[PDB]
Amino acid sequence: AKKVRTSTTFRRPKTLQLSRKPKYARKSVAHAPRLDEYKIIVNPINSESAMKKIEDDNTLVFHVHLKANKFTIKEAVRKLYSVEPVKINTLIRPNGTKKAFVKLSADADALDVANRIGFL
Amino acid sequence: KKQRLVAEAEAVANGKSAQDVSKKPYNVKYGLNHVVALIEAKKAKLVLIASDVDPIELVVFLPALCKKMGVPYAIVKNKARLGTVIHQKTAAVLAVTEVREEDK
Amino acid sequence: ALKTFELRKQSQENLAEQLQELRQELASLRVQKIAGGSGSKLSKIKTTRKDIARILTVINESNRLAAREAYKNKKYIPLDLRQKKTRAIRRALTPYEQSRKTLKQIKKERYFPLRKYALKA
Amino acid sequence: ARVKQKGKAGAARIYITRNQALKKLQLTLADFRRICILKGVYPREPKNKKKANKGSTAPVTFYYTKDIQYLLHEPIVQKFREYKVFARKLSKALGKGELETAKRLEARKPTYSLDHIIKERYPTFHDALKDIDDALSMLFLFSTMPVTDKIGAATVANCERLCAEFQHYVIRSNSLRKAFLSIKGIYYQAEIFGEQITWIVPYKFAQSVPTDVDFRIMHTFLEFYQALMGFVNFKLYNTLGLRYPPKIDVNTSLFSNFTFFLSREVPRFSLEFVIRAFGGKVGWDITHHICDIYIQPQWVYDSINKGILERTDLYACGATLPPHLSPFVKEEKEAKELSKMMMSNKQRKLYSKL
RNA sequence: UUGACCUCAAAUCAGGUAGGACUACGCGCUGAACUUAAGCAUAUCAAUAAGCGCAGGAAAAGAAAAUAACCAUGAUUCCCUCAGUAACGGCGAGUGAAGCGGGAAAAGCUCAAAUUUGAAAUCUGGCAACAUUUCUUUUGUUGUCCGAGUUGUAAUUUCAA
RNA sequence: UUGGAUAUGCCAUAUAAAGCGCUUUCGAAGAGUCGAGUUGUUUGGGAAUGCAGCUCUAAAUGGGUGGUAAAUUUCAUCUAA
RNA sequence: GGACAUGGGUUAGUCGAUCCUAAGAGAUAGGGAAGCUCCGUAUGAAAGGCACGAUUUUUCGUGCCUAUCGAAAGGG
RNA sequence: CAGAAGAAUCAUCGAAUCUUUGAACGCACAUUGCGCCUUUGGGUUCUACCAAAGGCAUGCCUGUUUGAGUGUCAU
Repeated sequence: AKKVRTSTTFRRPKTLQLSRKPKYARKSVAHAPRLDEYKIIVNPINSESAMKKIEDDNTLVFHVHLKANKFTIKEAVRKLYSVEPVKINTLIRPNGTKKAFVKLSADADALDVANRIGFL
Repeated sequence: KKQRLVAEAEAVANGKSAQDVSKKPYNVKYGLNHVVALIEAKKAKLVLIASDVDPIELVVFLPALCKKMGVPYAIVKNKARLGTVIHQKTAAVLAVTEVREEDK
Repeated sequence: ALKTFELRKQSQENLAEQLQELRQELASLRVQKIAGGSGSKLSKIKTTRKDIARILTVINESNRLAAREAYKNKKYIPLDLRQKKTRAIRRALTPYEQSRKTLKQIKKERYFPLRKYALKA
Repeated sequence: ARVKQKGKAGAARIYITRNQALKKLQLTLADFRRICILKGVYPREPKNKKKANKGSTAPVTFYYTKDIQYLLHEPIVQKFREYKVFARKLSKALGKGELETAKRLEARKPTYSLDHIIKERYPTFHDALKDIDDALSMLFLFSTMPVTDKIGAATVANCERLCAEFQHYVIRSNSLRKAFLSIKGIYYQAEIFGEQITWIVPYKFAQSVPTDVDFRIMHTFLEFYQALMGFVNFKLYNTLGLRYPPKIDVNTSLFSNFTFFLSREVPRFSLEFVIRAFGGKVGWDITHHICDIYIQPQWVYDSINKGILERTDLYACGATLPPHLSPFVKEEKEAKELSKMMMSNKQRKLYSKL
């Protein structure tokens, strides 16, 4: 039974590609989550503009990690202070540190939360 | 071979005649150097040469060597058939030097 | 101060709560430092930092020893658990296979070794 | 972010077609069906098949990508590859005339255990009991058909052992509840651990192979079922503390004071089960002489469904037969015409069927 | 038609290995000119600098296809001597070894070419057992499968035999 | 921590292996390599010292070398690829 | 006082970058080169896919057809 | 200086950590740019979104597996 070629091209046949089944794991111990909430949130900001945002905009201002994004900041704030943010804005300061504006919901009082943190 | 060695080892452990419990092996001879030496020693009775030894110099002299030494020789099809006789993938040449009386 | 020996004789989960409590304490201390704190608080910052380091050391050593126990008497083990002397040392011939010899040399050394001799005056 | 491209999430992400699942698992169609028999993996249609086919409309069977991802880490797939290697080694030995190594290979033929598959498929033994009726029906069906090239004799022996051990378990525990006679066969209804089990046992006759069904479908089903019953019967015998496997060759007192005798014209294979299923005494080639006082076989069965012995005159040899009943069988104008503008809310489909 | 074999591919297949840096000293490749010759082209500088490749704690060399012409020596390396000599050179400027002899140190050997042929006696890997450790980090042993290998792996031989 | 001895303990199938001695004997010894010409480049090597490119290509007491090229005949020495 | 000192200050689904390709760079296949590296960009490459099937001798069959980088003034 | 209380800006050093990179290894890179694989987890939110961990370079070697060939045959 001679196989009929209808393409005038020979294209490399598909062969089984086994998945990796190592005899040993290259790393003995998996690293811990390198960016957890205690590393994500560095410090709050208590400058006069930071206070103004707290007392009017219902917004908390934090010094945060460079590798922290908006999603991780929201999860860190939710897990560290039990208040869910409605909005997060971030900027890299001219000194190289990241600063996050965290707008809380109407359900939460930014003044109260600042008081529990202790920097107010 | 392992079974025979185990059986004869038990025979030695039981202290019987290990040298006479076994019989002379009757089998085809293989291996290029071994077969060539047998042909030169006139011990080979029949020689079978693979038709497609990829480096042809390995067997190209064998028909002339067998003709000079008066050894009957044949070029048989394919290296693998000679291999499967000797339980290998390949055999360049096979040699028959001794057989049994019924196969004479 | 947290001392490593009673840190070592506890469980991994218990040390997990201690580590998380210490991290929260460090966060509170840093908030105190930026809101105005005394030298006592600022000294506790370094003490808490070292206690966190000691705990993390204990977790890692417990994890590594557990990996060593699991991979004990295994032909292939993780690279970080293997030896690390130098790259060349790992690539050199082992003393077993440096000392391998042919039967020709074994016979020569067996029958004609270097003899202990001496000369009279 | 930039514009996301369509067909990248949602139904088009959680659903996968059969052919892409084949390529995802690197399996043939037969092997993919095999693990789908062994595991619990069945097609699941999306509510929007067109959207889950990335806009295409061609008819497609869909599986959850989660199910196919789970099948990636199944050890049985590696066992399939191991057997394929084994088959070629055996074929190579036969082609080279290496009979001794072929025997060695057959001795070392790789087989796989279904213990993990059973545990994952039925996490609770109650669930295993619930999904046992299909296994019983298949085992009892194959226990009567003749052994042919497709069906293995050792497999038939295992079905015989499993069926015999289950039947004897029902006999000891008096778990049988109902027995119905249909043209298809005999439907037995038993109760264990609250769960009801119904299975059909055909008559012992000289049948023939239909030559239309695929026995490889049934081979995987039989192998899965044989493993299931082996574990289930093993648990049951340990639970009541008796040896497994047993060495036996084969209203608790309804038939206690009856020494029934069996003649060579009646289905002894079923009659022995049903009578001893209620503790009756059975002898085979005397109060009653069964032959088709002289009573008919339906008299016994109507008796057990009613819980009391029936009337002989109704079922005397050659008398009339009442219809065999299956115990399994158990303002208007304005109200009908009020279909205001509701479209999909109009549910007169129920009124048109029910 | 199934198979065997050969050749050639694929895999995030199992396990390994290579690069880069360093480069004082080692082995090579590549490779000038200024300079000198009172000019300058052969020559000299120089088989150098720059460039490039590859090593080690040393490297390289090494158990004579070596000298000698003796009453003969006896692997290699280095030192002293040979010796600014034999010799090469517009025989100009210049360049330029070796044998011996004395010393430092010394150490010898391995394959290919042989039919084990009354027996592939050989070896990697998988698995499982033990053992061992500069070391839970190291290094093996035994068994059992799969393979490698007769287009030749062990044993035996190396010319001094 | 290491070293070489020492005391014994155990495991070790010499059914093996080895040196030595005489053979009326036999003795396999590495090829686009040696060598030659030629062209470069090197050397103190001068009728080419080594290396390289090209052309031609051995042999079997054969092949190297004995620092003036050639043919020839001896003698030493050594035994490359 | 753009100087000196101390603090503070830049918040984006929609504005740009990111995405695309341009001239052009630049791997891979290969071939050069004592080499450093050079050339080469679908080429003398086996350069990847998609669909159907009661499961096929429970050892898969039957069909169908080009990287990347490079624009804060281009495209969007 | 403040500051606390097996101390110490001590010595040693065999256990660890070792960010982004770099031969630098998923692709890039005057873009914290752009991807893919596996597992796990998260929550007023659960076919969505997110997070975490572990992976994805090239050449070559041994082996394994899957193959291709009007390559050599057997059958």
